[PDB]
Amino acid sequence: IQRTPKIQVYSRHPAENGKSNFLNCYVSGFHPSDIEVDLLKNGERIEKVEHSDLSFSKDWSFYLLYYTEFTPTEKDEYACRVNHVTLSQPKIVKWDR
Amino acid sequence: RLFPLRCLQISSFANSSWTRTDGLAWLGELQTHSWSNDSDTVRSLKPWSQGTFSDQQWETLQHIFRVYRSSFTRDVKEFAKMLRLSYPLELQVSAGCEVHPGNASNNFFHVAFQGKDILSFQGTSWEPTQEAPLWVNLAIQVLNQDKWTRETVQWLLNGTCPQFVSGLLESGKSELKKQVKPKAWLSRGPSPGPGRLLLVCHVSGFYPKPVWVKWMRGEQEQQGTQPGDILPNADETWYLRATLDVVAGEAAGLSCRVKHSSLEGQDIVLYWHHH
Amino acid sequence: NQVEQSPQSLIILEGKNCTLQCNYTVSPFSNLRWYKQDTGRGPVSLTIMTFSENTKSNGRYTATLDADTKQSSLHITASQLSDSASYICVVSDRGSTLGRLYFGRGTQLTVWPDIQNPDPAVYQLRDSKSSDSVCLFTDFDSQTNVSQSKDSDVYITDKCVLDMRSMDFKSNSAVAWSNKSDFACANAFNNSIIPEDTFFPS
Amino acid sequence: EADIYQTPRYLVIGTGKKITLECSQTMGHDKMYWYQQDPGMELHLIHYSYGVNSTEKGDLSSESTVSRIRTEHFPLTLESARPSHTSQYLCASSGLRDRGLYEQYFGPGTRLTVTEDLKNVFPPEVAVFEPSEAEISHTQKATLVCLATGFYPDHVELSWWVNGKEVHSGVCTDPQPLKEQPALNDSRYALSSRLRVSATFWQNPRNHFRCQVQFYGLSENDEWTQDRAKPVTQIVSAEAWGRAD
Ligand SMILES: CCCCCCCCCCCCCCCCCCCCCCCCCC(=O)N[C@@H](CO[C@H]1O[C@H](CO)[C@H](O)[C@H](O)[C@H]1O)[C@H](O)[C@H](O)CCCCCCCCCCCCCC
Ligand SMILES: *[C@H]1O[C@H](CO)[C@@H](O[C@@H]2O[C@H](CO)[C@@H](O)[C@H](O)[C@@H]2O)[C@H](O)[C@H]1NC(C)=O
Ligand SMILES: *[C@@H]1O[C@H](CO)[C@@H](O)[C@H](O)[C@H]1NC(C)=O
Ligand SMILES: [Mg+2]
Repeated sequence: IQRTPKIQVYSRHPAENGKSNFLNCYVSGFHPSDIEVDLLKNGERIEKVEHSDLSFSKDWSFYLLYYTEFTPTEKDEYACRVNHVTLSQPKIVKWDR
Repeated sequence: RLFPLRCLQISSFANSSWTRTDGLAWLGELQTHSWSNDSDTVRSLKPWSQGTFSDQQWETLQHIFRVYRSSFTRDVKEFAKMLRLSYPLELQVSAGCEVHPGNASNNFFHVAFQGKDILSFQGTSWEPTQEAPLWVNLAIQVLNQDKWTRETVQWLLNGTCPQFVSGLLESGKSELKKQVKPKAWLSRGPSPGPGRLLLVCHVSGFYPKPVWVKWMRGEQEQQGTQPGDILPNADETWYLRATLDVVAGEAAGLSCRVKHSSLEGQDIVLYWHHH
Repeated sequence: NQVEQSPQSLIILEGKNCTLQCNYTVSPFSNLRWYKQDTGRGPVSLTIMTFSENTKSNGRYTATLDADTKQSSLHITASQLSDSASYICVVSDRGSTLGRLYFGRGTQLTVWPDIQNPDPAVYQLRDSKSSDSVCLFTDFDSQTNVSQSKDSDVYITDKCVLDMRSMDFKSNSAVAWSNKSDFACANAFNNSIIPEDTFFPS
Repeated sequence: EADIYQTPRYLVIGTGKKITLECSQTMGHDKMYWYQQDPGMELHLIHYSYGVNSTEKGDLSSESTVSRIRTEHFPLTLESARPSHTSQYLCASSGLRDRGLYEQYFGPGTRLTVTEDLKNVFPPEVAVFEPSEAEISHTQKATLVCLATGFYPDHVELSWWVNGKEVHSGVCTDPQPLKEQPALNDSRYALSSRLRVSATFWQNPRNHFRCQVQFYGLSENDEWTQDRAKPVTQIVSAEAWGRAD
């Protein structure tokens, strides 16, 4: 354990209910590389998720982009869940409108 | 106006029996290659990932990377016995070059252990970093015994890399200087007050990475505007979130300004509140 | 094992050329070494070669290498008696000290004298300061083999070659003795394949 | 080869007792090795080292331990001697040589025999047997035969000395000493050698022939409680003068 993950959750396009979009989670500033990142819909793991190749920045800290295609609605809540050695428990960051 | 090739390696040793080595290559901001632990070869991510290099020349590198991976893994394991280092172990490599205008090119081969620089390849030989622990000396001693490897690293850094990047720079010309225009919208974040408002200017869909975004009242900048990290989209475009925590109310007469190269100085202006 | 040597053992006459083989599956490959090890001694280094080298010499020892077929051989020119040793093939996977050394099993080479004029004869030597012995089977060629004793009280030795350098003359000899006073040199090498025309003393 | 040492060259010790084999080197090579080799068999790596306080285990399993407290010393220890430790033990170093390659340097080796009791240790008796007359009138050559009998362990060096000078010509000694009683576990051994000189050289009364057997046995630190002389490391000789008639 050395560096704690920084998590940022955002959409590709401005969110419009009923209109297809992409949900992005960007986890960064972490070390070591062993990490678990999950995209949640209503608190449950989305299985159809793609991710970029684990990479690192100039300071050697790691970063990952997780993403999925999705259609946002009014009552569907979306989040990103990360477990990592630096965390006492998994960290959830909700997607804000 | 420059495009370094960065070959990046992540290697993880959980115990003496469990490891993985993955890698990737970036030409500037674009990822040109991928290399997973479970793959036989390095993967070409763009149609132009090979540059001007022939199939046989590419295969030569393929075999080199193949031998390098298995040999690295074992050398680290044996170093661990020698230097009495406890698992888990984290090793990273940043290697590559950049071709400069005219003639010159600088190159680099840096390695990190548990997140910190320990040694690099300088000229002909392995050199510890200034603040590396003493055990690093012991590894340098043994690494610097291997004449073939020291020469091979020289050949790759001084010869292969600069030749390669020259072929990539030519072969990806269009994709490298490509322009994609951004799209911007405003929103209202969680209230930091009362009676304070959190204003958010979103910019997404721009390429390439360099960009300028700031909140403004007329022609004056709002010192206090916190720009975010420039965030990756899946389609290799970028996203940004500039915030401003302002009292009231006024302003009101406040404007987010976006400057990109897309987009020939015809800035995207958005006024609060038009969202 | 990732290093195999052929043959396991071989027996040759002096003044002959012979070739010992070595095959390896070791990778990556840095260098291959040949060692001569005389029974009761440490291995002595004959040659070391890297992938870029196809031949190396050290006196009457010539090592060749073919990196494509991961194959080496040691050619011994004009074999002499002192070449009787174990020959060891060893490959290294690192150009540094951090790597493994892979040892072949070893090839045991025996070099016997090519006895030109054989006068095979058993003899009886008197004891210098004690009475009353030793039977000397001598001057046989390298075709004749000496079998050991069945009886516990009879002692038969293996054949041994002496080199009379000045006279340029080599000869095999084997020694039999016993405690029992009845013991006779005529029955000494009875369990061995003696030649027919073998001389006996009186 | 010449810059790596092992003491003692030969070692005999009782079962249960502690054993330490000395390996040293005057060079400053970090990388060092211990091998075990039973006669005829291959070289088994039992320990290796990258420098001081490095003591890694080799390919072959072993109850021996090593210590690397100095660059130049690599002592091997067996805390409790048992008969199965009877073998040859070879020390080695690695460092640069005539080219840009790191090569092995092997020490001379140590021969160890673990016996049940030290009362089993005996020095050789030596006799010289004088040439058969039938040989001299038939071949015109004379063979002198030397016999070393009743020794244990088989830690022996034989040489012929003609007129006070050691000779190698027309000489040969059995590679292996044989067992006098091939059924007993700590059987005594016998060894023979032949020295062959011309009929002329034998018949001269002035000529002196000595068969010498260097026996390796016990030392000052070994305990001895039996009435017979302590079988320490010693030379035993037999001699014969040239005879015309
Ligand atoms: C490098 C830039 C060139 C790239 C050009 C563009 C390519 C296209 C882009 C695709 C890139 C994909 C991402 C891959 C990123 C990985 C970058 C690493 C560069 C590859 C280095 C190649 C080294 C080749 C030498 C090698 O493999 N050595 C091997 C084999 O050598 C053996 O076999 C040889 C013949 O096969 C000889 O016989 C040799 O004497 C013997 O010892 C040797 O074993 C080396 O030690 C391996 C490691 C080398 C780097 C170690 C540096 C860090 C180590 C410090 C760790 C400290 C430990 C703390 C616990
Ligand atoms: C990543 O890739 C490594 C090299 O292929 C894997 O190591 C292999 O593991 C297998 C066991 O099935 C061995 O038989 C083989 O020799 C090699 O050691 C490694 O396991 C793999 N790691 C992950 C994350 O699966
Ligand atoms: C080492 O690796 C993994 C933990 O990542 C574990 O499942 C395995 O059992 C560990 N122990 C071993 C193989 O020694
Ligand atoms: Mg040193």
